[PDB]
Amino acid sequence: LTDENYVDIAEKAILKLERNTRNRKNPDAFFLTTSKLRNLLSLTSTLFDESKVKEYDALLDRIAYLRVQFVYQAGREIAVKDLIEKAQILEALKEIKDRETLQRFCRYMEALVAYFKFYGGKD
Amino acid sequence: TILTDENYVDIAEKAILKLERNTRNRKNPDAFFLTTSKLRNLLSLTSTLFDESKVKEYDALLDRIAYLRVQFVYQAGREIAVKDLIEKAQILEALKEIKDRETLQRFCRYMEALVAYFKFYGGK
Amino acid sequence: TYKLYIMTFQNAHFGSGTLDSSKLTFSADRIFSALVLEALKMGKLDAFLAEANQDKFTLTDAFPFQFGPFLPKPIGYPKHDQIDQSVDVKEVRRQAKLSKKLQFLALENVDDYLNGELFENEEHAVIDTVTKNQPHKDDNLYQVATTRFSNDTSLYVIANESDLLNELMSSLQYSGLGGKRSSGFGRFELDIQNIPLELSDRLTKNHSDKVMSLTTALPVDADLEEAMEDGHYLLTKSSGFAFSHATNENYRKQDLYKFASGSTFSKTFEGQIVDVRPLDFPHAVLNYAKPLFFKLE
Amino acid sequence: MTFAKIKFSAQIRLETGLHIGGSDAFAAIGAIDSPVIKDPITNLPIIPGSSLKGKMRTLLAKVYNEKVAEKPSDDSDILSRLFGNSKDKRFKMGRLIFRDAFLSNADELDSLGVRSYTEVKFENTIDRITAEANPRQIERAIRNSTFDFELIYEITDENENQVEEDFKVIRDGLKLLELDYLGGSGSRGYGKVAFENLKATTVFGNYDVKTLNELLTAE
Amino acid sequence: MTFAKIKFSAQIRLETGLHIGGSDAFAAIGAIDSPVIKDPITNLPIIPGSSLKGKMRTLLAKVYNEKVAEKPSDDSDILSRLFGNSKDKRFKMGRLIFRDAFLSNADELDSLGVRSYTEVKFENTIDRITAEANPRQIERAIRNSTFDFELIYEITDENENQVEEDFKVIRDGLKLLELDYLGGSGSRGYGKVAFENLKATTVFGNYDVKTLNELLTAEV
Amino acid sequence: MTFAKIKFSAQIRLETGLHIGGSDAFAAIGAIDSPVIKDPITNLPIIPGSSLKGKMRTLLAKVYNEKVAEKPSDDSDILSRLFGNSKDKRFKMGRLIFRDAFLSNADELD
Amino acid sequence: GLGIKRLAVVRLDVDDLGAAFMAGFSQQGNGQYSTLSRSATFSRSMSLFFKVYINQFASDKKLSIIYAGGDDVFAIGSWQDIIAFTVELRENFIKWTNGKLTLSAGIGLFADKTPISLMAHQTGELEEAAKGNEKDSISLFSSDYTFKFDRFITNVYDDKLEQIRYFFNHQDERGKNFIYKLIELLRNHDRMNMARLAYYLTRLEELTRETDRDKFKTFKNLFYSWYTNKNDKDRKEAELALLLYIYEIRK
Repeated sequence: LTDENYVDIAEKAILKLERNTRNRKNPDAFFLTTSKLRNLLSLTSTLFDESKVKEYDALLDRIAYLRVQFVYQAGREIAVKDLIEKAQILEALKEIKDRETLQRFCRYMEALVAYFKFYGGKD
Repeated sequence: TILTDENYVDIAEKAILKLERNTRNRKNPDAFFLTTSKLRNLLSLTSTLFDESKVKEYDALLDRIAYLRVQFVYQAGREIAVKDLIEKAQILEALKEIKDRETLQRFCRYMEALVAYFKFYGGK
Repeated sequence: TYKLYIMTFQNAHFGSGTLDSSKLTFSADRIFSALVLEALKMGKLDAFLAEANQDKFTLTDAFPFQFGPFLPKPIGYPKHDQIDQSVDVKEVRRQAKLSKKLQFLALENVDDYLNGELFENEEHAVIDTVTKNQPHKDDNLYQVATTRFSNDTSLYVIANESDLLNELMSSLQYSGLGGKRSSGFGRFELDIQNIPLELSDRLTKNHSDKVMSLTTALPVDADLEEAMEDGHYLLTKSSGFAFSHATNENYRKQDLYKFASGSTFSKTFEGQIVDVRPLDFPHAVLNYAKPLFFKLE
Repeated sequence: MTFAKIKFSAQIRLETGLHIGGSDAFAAIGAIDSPVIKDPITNLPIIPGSSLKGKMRTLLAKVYNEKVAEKPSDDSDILSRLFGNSKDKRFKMGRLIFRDAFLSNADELDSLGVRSYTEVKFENTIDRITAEANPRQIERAIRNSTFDFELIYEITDENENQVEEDFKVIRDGLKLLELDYLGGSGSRGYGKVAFENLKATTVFGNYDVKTLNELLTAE
Repeated sequence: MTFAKIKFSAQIRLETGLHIGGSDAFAAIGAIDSPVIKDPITNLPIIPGSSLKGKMRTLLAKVYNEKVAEKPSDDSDILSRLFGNSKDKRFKMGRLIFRDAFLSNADELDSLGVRSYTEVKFENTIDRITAEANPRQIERAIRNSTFDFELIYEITDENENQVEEDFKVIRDGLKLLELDYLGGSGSRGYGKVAFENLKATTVFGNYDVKTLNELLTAEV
Repeated sequence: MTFAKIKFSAQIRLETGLHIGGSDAFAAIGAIDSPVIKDPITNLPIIPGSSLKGKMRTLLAKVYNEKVAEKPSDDSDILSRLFGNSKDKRFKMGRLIFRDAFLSNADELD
Repeated sequence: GLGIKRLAVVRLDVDDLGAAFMAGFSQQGNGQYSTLSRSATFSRSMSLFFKVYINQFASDKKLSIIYAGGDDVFAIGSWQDIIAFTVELRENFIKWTNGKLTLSAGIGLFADKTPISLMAHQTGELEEAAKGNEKDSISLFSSDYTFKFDRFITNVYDDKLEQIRYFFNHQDERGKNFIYKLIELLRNHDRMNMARLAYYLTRLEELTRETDRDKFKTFKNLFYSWYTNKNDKDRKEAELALLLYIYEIRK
């Protein structure tokens, strides 16, 4: 799937990400803004923070809520839906069986965001 | 290839010399865009990595070398002088080349060297 | 006259009269004393003293052994006709002092040394005192000087191999030598090794031309006058307290002056094992002083 | 019974930082205030045999002396037989030969990327009335340093009963070192020590070590 | 009356961040921090026994002296008996041996996903006239860290009743540490500490601990 | 009065939102806000004792000094007595120990 | 209550004195100036210097001259005064001799109550190390610290040590601690430790008061100069002056 060599995957996704090529300085010119993501990142991090002293079996409500806001926000803005595609996030979510898998996904989000900001994303 | 036992410090020094300086300051000499405060949380992680390279074995710390890379790009994303540093000093490449406790410890020391010569040649 | 008994120590203390003194090497009497003392607890004293009074029996001062054996600087040499170059005075006197400073040649170099070629010392060890304390007063605070061996330097001795001697030396290597042995010093690892022809060729106990003594030795009253007249020697003083279980009290054994290795004489003499016991002591106290020699040219 | 020499060997592990301390002018050099005793050629910390012997003896006096003794000549025959007694014809030398212990794992540490084999420990003192602090630096040999340990026991005039008792005394001695410290600032957490891979070996004569080895591995 | 050695063991849990530290010129080349004392091989925080002993002693002087002592030489026979007195022939060697405490739960923390064993606490000061703020970073060993604790007590020449008194003093000492801090910026919330799993064990000689174990599980 | 220790305990309830401390170390990757001081292990907010002591002291100086009090060294003996004064031999060690306060009611809120 | 509690010994010797007595007058002319009378007068010069004038060099210094002659001078005292005595004696000797003759000396440093035999012996060894250079040297406290007299005087004693003294007499405990780091780094000279040297040097510069900030800038870069020279002479002198300083302040 993704695990343990996922930074390379996260990057490989992000360089593929959608570009507003119209801009006079449109380098890669990501269409996306950290502003658009914010809520679901605070959610993902609260999930990681929470899985440490709670159990994979009993968390899954919050993982529904995460998928939900993923889709909702995917609707509300185009560049988010694009991100979720090119980084196969929605495929990844359904794939989480262990607490090991879950923590891997949280890390994955972290990685995506890091490489977004690196490559000229606007926060 | 990039980081050799003979190599690292001389490279680190060269990098700190080639680093982006604020020429727009009439008052200041070669004065660095970069500032220790920007690096602090980053090289704290480097040091925790080196410190643990002694008490644990290479595979056990793969998670740590993951989170290092991330933080590096993240900070290079958030600060211009950081991106400049990790550019001129080939940092991310240098991580890619770490297969080994020998190589790893060398990288940690590399950061140490960079920072030393940063402060030496005008610092935060 | 048979084998090189090579003791290799890390820590040793060979006191030259004080606990805050220490030496590179020890002499025949010390290890003979030590051998005697080991035989005595093994049971086998009587048998060892048997062996020791054999003309065949051979013991020598210890010497530096560094990838091969060393020897003592021949006292008396080089003579005047081999030592007087045309160089200025400052040089002659520097190399004269360099020649006095010298202790031990490697075998390879001894003939050179005699023929006039210059050599200086090598670092075989470092000696330092350390202070130790006893935590019951400021009245016990003392320094013990140790010889700390460096540069793959062992000590060796030439001895005539026998089943008994071999056994006693193997046991000694867990008893230590000289030293505060109880307290950490002196232990060694033994290697008995064939003696290079280049050396064994030049060993005698009887010979009527010039020889250097390899043992700190005292001639028999009958040979003494001769060895002193045509001799070149340094007299060393053997002194100390006799070690023994005989009595609680400690008595100085009798001071004995001997000729140092290698003093040089015009010919070999017969030597003694001296009884240096305190007058009217329960048992003999033995100072081994019987020379093995090395010939010159 | 016949003459024999048994070698007690172990690796001393430093469980906490150890300070014995420099007298040798080489090792006395004031580049730090309170230096540690070091082997002059390697400049590594060294555990002097005199330290081990001394400490183990004074520990064992608390157990095995019927009457507490002012001077070491007044120690019990059971201690005197092992450590030696200068004023008693029978025991002028004990049956034990200690050896200076040297740093074994220098190479292990060099490989791990350790730099110095000594830490400099900062401490201070608080005036009880003025609360002002007077600070203090003192060297320790780093913890998890290991030292090759060797002690020789000589069997001479002992009855097998006697060598057994001697072995009891030696095992008590080592345990007592483990439940105490090797001379340092011990009260304040310094000299803790462990004997690892503790083993007896007959290096001369015949003695049988099987039951001793068992008894050492269990205490 | 006989000879015996009792080992007091516990796990010290840090209730708040702890700061001992203080090698400034031997510090990590890293960044500004007031560094904390660390075991050189593992670079982990350490609780030096010197610290435990010192603090516990000066706490206990407030209880057990019943006349203020200018110097630690002037402490009561009960304290000198335990902690040692260099200027009294009787107590030159104290019955207690404190031990450097080391981080036990590194594995617990690695499981909980911690990325360092020390936090940097950011603080500031406000000028009381100018209202200007001067900031300050200072290192602490992280909060839910635990350390193996070991203290050795030696019975020689003491009335079994003297052993009783000594035990009282030890328990008072530990409780006083719990109701105080381990030297740090203590007044500002540092160095709160707890003794968990506190138990005595006779590791040499023979002594009966059952009653003591009861009593020190009671008083912590 | 022979030695004794009195422990003042309470629960601090936040009547409004509270914001104290923190830095770009404790930060979440893509946090855009000014973060808060947190316990590193649980990543929960913590109320640092340094903060409580600070605020309480500077407020109390306005009441109890009846003096300018340019620096905390210059506070009155009654405040120095309690919070401690680095430059006075008598008060070098203070009678109050504030403690980092930790979140109780996580379960109530959940 | 300042200064290390040690007492010192000095042993010092004229260099190639034998050579002077016998042929020092042979160079000029061609040996026409080598007479008996000339040599006699030489002997008187050295008697005078070593048996009369020596006492004056000792005056007002806490020390005792036990043996004194062109052959051998032995003096024991408090340490700072012994080093002062050695230096005063030598520079008088160079002037007296018009530069044509030198001394070597070595200076032992010991704790109270070490026995006489020991000090004499260990200080004799130190002196021979000193004669171990091209014979114009002085060895202080360890064979490793062995310098041509000329550059110990000029460079260690009254340059590097005066600079060090000046900066650190201003610094507090926290800065004075850095001396230990500097020492260490001097003993472990390697490429990377040049980096570390620079780091703690600028760290010190940071902790130094603004009055000395300019002078200390100059000094800091000078130090790193010594430490970077491929020639090791300046950093040796550095190690020894930092030592002198630490001994000088210790309580």
